[PDB]
Amino acid sequence: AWQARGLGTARLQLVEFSAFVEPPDAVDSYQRHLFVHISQHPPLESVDVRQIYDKFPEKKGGLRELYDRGPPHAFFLVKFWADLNWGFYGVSSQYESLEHMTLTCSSKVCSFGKQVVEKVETERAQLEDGRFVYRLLRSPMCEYLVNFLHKLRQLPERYMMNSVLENFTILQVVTNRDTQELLLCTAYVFEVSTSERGAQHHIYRLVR
Ligand SMILES: CNC(=O)Cc1cccc(CNC(=O)c2cc(/C=C/[C@H]3CC[C@H](C(F)(F)F)CC3)c(OC)cn2)c1
Repeated sequence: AWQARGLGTARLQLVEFSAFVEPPDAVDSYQRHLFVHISQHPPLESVDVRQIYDKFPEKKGGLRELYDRGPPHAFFLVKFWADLNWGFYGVSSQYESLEHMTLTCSSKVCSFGKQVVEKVETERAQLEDGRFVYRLLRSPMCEYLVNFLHKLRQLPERYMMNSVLENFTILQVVTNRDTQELLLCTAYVFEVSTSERGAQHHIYRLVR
């Protein structure tokens, strides 16, 4: 009954995340394709964290050791169906909270469980309508993922894409920079959506 209904905690909720591409045409007439997209403008299903330990690093900065530090209720699994049917490649995250903090946002890209690239932004808060807003908008997508996307896109069969994406994950950890306590940890596993449907997501709580 205290279990989350969306991707967030009482201390920090995710408002919106999107990874996208804007073609060069967008200047003449703006358009943008969304690979994956969560919008959050009944309890959530659950998943046993151990079942995914192997899909992420297993030493310092790994899922097993992060979950043991807790708090447990901060851990979610996002299952994406990516829309690979479609420039500037970018990503945008927006969070909210009732407390003024300075967040440190780490995004680990992982292949066969081994960290491959990592990014660590830092977002100070901006109070707006009584609640603090954290905006990491239009951040450039990392060069590894943009290449991955163009390579992934050319595989002749969708089941080959999903074969590759079985071994590709991303891990995000948002922590209070000043106190080191963790606020929200999201694990992302990927599938490619069929050509006819657009991106969708299924969010789960990570339990033990
Ligand atoms: C600044 N340039 C650098 O090189 C430094 C750097 C390193 C790592 C990550 C970033 C930016 N962060 C994302 O790019 C990012 C990307 C994603 C997801 C990207 C796509 C990748 C393709 C897949 C698909 F192939 F499955 F379609 C769909 C998701 C994400 O997700 C939480 C979270 N973050 C930047």
